Amino acid sequence: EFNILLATDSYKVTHYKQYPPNTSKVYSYFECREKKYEETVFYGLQYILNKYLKGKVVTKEKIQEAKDVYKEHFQDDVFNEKGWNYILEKYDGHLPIEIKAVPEGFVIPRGNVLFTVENTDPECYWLTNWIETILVQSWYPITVATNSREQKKILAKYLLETSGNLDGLEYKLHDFGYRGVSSQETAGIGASAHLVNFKRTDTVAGLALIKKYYGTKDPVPGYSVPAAEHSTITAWGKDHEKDAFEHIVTQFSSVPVSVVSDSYDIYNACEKIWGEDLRHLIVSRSTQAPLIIRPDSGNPLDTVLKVLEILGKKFPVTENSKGYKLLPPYLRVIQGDGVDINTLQEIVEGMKQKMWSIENIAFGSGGGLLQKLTRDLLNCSFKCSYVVTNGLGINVFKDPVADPNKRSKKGRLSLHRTPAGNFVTLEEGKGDLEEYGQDLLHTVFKNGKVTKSYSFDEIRKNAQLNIEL
Amino acid sequence: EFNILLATDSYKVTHYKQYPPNTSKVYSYFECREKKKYEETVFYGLQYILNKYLKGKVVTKEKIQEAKDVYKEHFQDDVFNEKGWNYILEKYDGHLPIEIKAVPEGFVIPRGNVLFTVENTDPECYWLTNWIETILVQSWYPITVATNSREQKKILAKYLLETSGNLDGLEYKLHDFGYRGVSSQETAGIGASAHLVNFKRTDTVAGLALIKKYYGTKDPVPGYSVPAAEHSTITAWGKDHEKDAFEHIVTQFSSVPVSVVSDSYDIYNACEKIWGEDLRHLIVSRSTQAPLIIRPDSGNPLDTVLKVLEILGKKFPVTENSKGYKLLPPYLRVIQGDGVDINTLQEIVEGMKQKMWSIENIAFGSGGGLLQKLTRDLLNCSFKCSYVVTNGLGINVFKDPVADPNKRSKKGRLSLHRTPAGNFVTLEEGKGDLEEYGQDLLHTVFKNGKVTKSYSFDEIRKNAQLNIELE
Repeated sequence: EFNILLATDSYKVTHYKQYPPNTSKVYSYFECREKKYEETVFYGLQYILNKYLKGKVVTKEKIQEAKDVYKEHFQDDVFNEKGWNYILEKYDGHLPIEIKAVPEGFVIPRGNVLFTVENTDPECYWLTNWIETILVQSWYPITVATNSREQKKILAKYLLETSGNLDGLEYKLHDFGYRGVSSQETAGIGASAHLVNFKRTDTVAGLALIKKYYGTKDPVPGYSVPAAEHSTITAWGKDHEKDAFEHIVTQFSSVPVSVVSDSYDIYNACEKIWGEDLRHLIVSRSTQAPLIIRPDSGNPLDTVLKVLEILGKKFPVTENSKGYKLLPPYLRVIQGDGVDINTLQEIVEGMKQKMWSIENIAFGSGGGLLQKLTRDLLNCSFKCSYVVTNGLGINVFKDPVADPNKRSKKGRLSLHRTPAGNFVTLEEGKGDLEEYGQDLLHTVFKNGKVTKSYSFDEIRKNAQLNIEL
Repeated sequence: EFNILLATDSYKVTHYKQYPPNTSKVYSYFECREKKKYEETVFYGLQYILNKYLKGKVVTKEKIQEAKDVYKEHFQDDVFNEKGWNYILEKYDGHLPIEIKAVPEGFVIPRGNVLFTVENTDPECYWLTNWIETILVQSWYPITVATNSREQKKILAKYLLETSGNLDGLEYKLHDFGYRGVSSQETAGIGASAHLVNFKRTDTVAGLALIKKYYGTKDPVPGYSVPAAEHSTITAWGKDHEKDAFEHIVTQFSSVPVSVVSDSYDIYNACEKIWGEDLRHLIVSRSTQAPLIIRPDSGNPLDTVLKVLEILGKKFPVTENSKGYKLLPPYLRVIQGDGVDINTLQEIVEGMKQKMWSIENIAFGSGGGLLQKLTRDLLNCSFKCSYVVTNGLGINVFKDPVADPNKRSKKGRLSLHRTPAGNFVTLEEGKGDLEEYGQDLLHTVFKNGKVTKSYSFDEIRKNAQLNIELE
């Protein structure tokens, strides 16, 4: 069972002894610090609040467990047993913490306050930063959602330019990341974050998380389609690749089906097997049930371009209203190898230069979508900005001489709309001067209760692209 | 509750309809594929997965119906092998009819070798071997963390040996700071445990419980920490009271090691004037078992470490050790815990050696670099089908993409052996059966729902030792 007393960085166990004597309040905030990625999608805090922070999170057993572990871990007795007991006895184990946050799905420029944390009981001054570690992990869903959305911007731009519209945009980036992430829990969180922007996923874990923690009007937030993997082709034997293809497309004759075509020779598969031997099984398919040819090796751009050129000569290609080449509607391509935001950009621009519509293509991304991301990408950071000691409030901050980029904000913070309709973060409690209207943060957690929440539908609406709006 | 029927890549739900008819066996294997450096990998983490997710009654009526309901909406189609899953439930009381054989955990194996294999034990369950690919492949993560951590240990060992003449304290020189920088609580536990294969310092507490539950140590705990400040415990005193914060903290922790972050405003002022003059009397009186550990946390990591040492070396009594390298007094040490990964670690210790500073003086903290900035393609961790039986005939299968020879996979039934020179070789096409290469190093670790062989965390550590530690 999860124990919040054991879910922090070890050194934080010793911090209650380090703050100034008679400190009654510790107030801290999270931002994606300013230094590509000029704006971030706020997503994921609600999951953390519900799964880990709400309700009775302290018991006698959990306190004893943490005491016993930390005694051995530090080779010394430094654990604040009394402080945790206070929370157990006074609040029935509910955390005396208040969290204010921007609404989930909101798209906010870097360097703005996204959420704040403060203790609601003076005895629990130490609790604010105890939970830094668990709250800071919000960096991951924020970062997946943001990087996913930046890829949606690229796709929308090139789809609009080559086809004249955005039809199918939300199906153009398919999460293949389940095997390439670091755990089952990460799989669910990361997939859910991708689904803020798109509707295609093979990472099943994301569905249950969304259903449990957020909710959608639709039965599921994300979809997949039948597809082969290398084993369902190669198992037929090296001389029987054609037999494999035929069986598979016949088994899935009236739904879309993706068939990995590079087990031995992608160019042969496209030109000779699909393009000649099995062509009669492709040209007979429904617009609602295309074959999706899937290359999976080689230089992604060169391979996509060559596959398209091959198919373009074996199948009837049309020219859309924008002047770009379009495969017949029973035939599409998916590139699911080596795709990240950079190579995605390179492929669509390369297609555009060769006059191929982005209609023709979809992308699968795994490690690039859900794993190859760190807290440094958006400088996701949690810092103390305000304390009260001896009944006096002090605005606090860091400002390292050798890195002004690491300077933190001072005092009590609030988020506001500017006269031009942008966001601004006011420091030093200046939000109280009421020169900038109401604070846009909302209380989302207070004294063990989740006080405000968002459906996955409203998160999606908040996260929409300008061009979509 | 966890449902194994919902723990695969979506497309795998459709694969039972795609294999050749009359297929009774699907046999697959995992390797860290060679790539035309990380030449050897630590095999670690499978036991966690076997116990947490694969063993026992993992199929129930309710889990089957749950999966059916989800996949109906997810695919907008009824494709789902309910009969296949029902069979496992009825015939095996929901235990997976799978055999997994694996190299012992902790083993250090060169790239391009079989590390584990997977096959179905019942012909009806040919589809199940690759169903569980997704969950098993996630073993890439503890493998890669353990491997990358160990490679950093090699660098530390080489430089510690060169600059000091021994390896004392080597296991305490890389401290896991990664808890907040990983993607989830579960990941934190797994990654932290992987680091602890090589080292003993961690703030990622989640790793301890995982190890205790799934592996076990003779010692009460596998990993340790020491009291340390963060910026909040310094800055809360106010900008003009950094010295008061330092004093309060070192006095609170006067008899144990304590790390104090010293760059809140001006790291160089802090070292030279605050530690080096104002509070010097509190530092020089400390025990060798309770040093002050000064922590810079910003600026160019190499440049800053060198300047911190230069400053401290002129405020404190420095000795020259038997190797000719400078050494701070035993009550004073430094930890660089910002921007550390395997590359910057190498650059720092090399820069230190150039400036004649012993590696004894320094320790490292690594967070994102240690537990998060790693992917499955770092070691090309990969799971492929190499053997099937169709119509009673075994056939050796593989992929071999024309444009990428590096993605070619192995053929047939596999086994891992010692070579005459003591190295490793993976035999293909069932050639291990010729018995020309002594015993298969793969052991059955899972069979029909039961974990059949387990390793303690102590055995794993012994297996993962550096050669230099052995010598």
